[PDB]
Amino acid sequence: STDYWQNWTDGGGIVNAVNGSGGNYSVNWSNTGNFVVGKGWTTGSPFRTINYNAGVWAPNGNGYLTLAGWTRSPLIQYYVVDSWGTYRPTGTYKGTVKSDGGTYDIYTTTRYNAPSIDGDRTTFTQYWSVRQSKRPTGSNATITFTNHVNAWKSHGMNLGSNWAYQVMATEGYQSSGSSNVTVW
Ligand SMILES: O[C@@H]1[C@@H](O)[C@H](O[C@@H]2CO[C@@H](O[C@@H]3CO[C@@H](O[C@@H]4CO[C@@H](O)[C@H](O)[C@H]4O)[C@H](O)[C@H]3O)[C@H](O)[C@H]2O)OC[C@H]1O
Ligand SMILES: O[C@@H]1[C@@H](O)[C@H](O[C@@H]2CO[C@@H](O)[C@H](O)[C@H]2O)OC[C@H]1O
Ligand SMILES: [Zn+2]
Repeated sequence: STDYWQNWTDGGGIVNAVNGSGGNYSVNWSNTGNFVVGKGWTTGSPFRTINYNAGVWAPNGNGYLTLAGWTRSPLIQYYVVDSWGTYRPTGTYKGTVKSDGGTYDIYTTTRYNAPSIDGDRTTFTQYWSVRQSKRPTGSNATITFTNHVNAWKSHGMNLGSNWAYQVMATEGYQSSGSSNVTVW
């Protein structure tokens, strides 16, 4: 089951995150900076199948409903974005991957002098799978993460050997909204 609660805010606006029972959490946010809230696992796995149900997905502005995680060796942040608000994240286009009923575009981005799990000022690459259209929410959904890892790997996108957290997240920037998600 899930063993990790992520609740990070850069301190802008309100992020009211509720660590609920089991794999359940909610977030109600207002006029935020950057934040990431979610439930999953202390130690991520390239093999894991993440199940979730987003009972509420109501961003007003930039929010992502996304698998979010990190590796070290090297330091990489990765995403599998299923839904969003006013902004679909993109970057350097690498290809596509089909998984769990949808097609995702694959992208890489680079962050400079940015907060990471290794410091408040670091340089790192982000790997993305971004669904081509918003995934319906409210039903039980799967993300077969092995499919994304294999697709990324085949496009020369190597994850680090040391796996950090891995969560089904609400991430926001400069936005308001409400979400309710259960992860298992
Ligand atoms: O205000 C309302 C919110 O409280 C509500 O919260 C949602 C409650 O429904 C959630 O979806 C549940 C999650 O659990 C699923 O069962 C799993 C089935 O697979 C098993 O292996 C696993 O052990 C079970 O836990 C269940 O089928 C599903 O209905 C949802 O995630 C919450 O966000 O949302 C609606 C608001 O109006
Ligand atoms: O690019 C942004 C990242 O810089 C941000 O990283 C967060 C840094 O603080 C850590 O405690 C968090 O766990 C980590 O997610 O993530 C959001 C992204 O937009
Ligand atoms: Zn490919």
